Amino acid sequence: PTHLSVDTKFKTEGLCVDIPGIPKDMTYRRLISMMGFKMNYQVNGYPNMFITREEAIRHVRAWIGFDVEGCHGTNLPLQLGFSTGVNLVAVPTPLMYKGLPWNVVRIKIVQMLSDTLKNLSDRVVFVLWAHGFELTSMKYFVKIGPERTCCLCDRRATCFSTASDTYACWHHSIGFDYVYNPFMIDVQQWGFTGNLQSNHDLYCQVHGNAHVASCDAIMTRCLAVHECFVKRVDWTIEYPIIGDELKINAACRKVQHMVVKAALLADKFPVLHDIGNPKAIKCVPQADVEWKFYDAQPCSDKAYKIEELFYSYHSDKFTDGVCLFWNCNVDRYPANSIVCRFDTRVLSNLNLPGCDGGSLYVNKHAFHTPAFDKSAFVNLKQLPFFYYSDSPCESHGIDYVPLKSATCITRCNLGGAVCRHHANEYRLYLDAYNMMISAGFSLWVYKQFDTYNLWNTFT
Ligand SMILES: O=C(CCCc1ccccc1)N1CCOCC1
Ligand SMILES: [Zn+2]
Ligand SMILES: [Zn+2]
Ligand SMILES: [Zn+2]
Repeated sequence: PTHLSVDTKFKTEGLCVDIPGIPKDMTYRRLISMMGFKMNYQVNGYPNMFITREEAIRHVRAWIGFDVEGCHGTNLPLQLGFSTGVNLVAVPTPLMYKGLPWNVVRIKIVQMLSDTLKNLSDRVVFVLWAHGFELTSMKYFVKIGPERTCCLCDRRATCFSTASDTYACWHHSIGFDYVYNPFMIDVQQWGFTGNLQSNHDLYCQVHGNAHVASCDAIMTRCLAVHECFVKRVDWTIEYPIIGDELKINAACRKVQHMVVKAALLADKFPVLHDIGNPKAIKCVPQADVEWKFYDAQPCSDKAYKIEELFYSYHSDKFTDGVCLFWNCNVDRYPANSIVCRFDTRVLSNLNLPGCDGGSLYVNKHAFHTPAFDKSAFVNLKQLPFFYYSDSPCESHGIDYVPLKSATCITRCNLGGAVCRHHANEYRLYLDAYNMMISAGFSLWVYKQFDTYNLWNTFT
């Protein structure tokens, strides 16, 4: 049981208004044939156009919500909506484009999917709330066959060109006109009572229904994301490396050791309350402090209420010392805290749009993160950049331009001139810090944090 069997049953109740008289008994095999596609008993890596929920979760980077609304069905013009906000109108002869034939519409579909997916995935997954028109319209822009490779590279083929009879991935498909071997999943097959808007609005207030095809496409992918990543969580599923993942994660570990070590030197807290990761390690292992851990998994729905995490009767007094919340998203942080909060609004290849203002952050694992709220940090301030080192000024073993910086907190800078070792280390740390901030993470600290207090750790 790897793929979705074509002999599985497809509930056709949701299809009978666009398609009256549809057989209640339907299989994927028969539905595909009804859609105008000939699978021709092909044992070449594309066993089914439709996929399982497990396969869709593993390929979430490829999800594109798709909806078709019949404006006037052979004689009538269709509105093609995608979760990218695009609305295309096809004639048979929230970006709303005017009526054009299928030969030009398919050119736009390939360009749009390619520009959206080239840096995220090796495929497309049309996430549907199937009523009929979207499945019947697929023959006008989709071609199927064996699994292929690109005409210009080793990546799998996702596009086809009738002009040249060639195949291409999302990176090399300029001027291609057909979507090749796409995937799809119908959310209605999951078992819902009622229409799309009623199920969507149960969990999300950020997406509305302007009554265009793209609005339903968005609500569809959002409802799919809530079901697969908000209400259900699976942090065991690994995801491929598609960007700066390894650099971002290494930067996060360097920043955390730096920021926490400096707070313990500047304010010498006797106890640190580490709230978050049940698998956490002491990020400053040589520190004197009483390190106490508290387990809390990443909240995917709503941010943790500080009352439920702390109270109900540990040192008991979280007011003693400092509380470290490294990616532990709470509604309002206590004033004595060190905090790393992921900003869900950040635009990147790792951050996919989520449910109720939240986002799906995919870095090794998929983490649905609640909406970034600036009010969570009223008792704290933004942590400013600084680099601190108490290592000896020894070069050992790139070239050099003298470093002049007020934020290089070192004995050499105290003494008047940054040594080459600390200048290399400072610039490497500044790069790691910038990496992490640009990845979307934000750093917050208690209002009394002052880097001026670190100069006296050199006596
Ligand atoms: O980057 C991460 C994972 C950090 C690791 C972790 C944090 C808290 C509990 C268990 C594990 N996230 C994205 C932002 O929201 C929070 C989770
Ligand atoms: Zn290619
Ligand atoms: Zn939504
Ligand atoms: Zn030095």
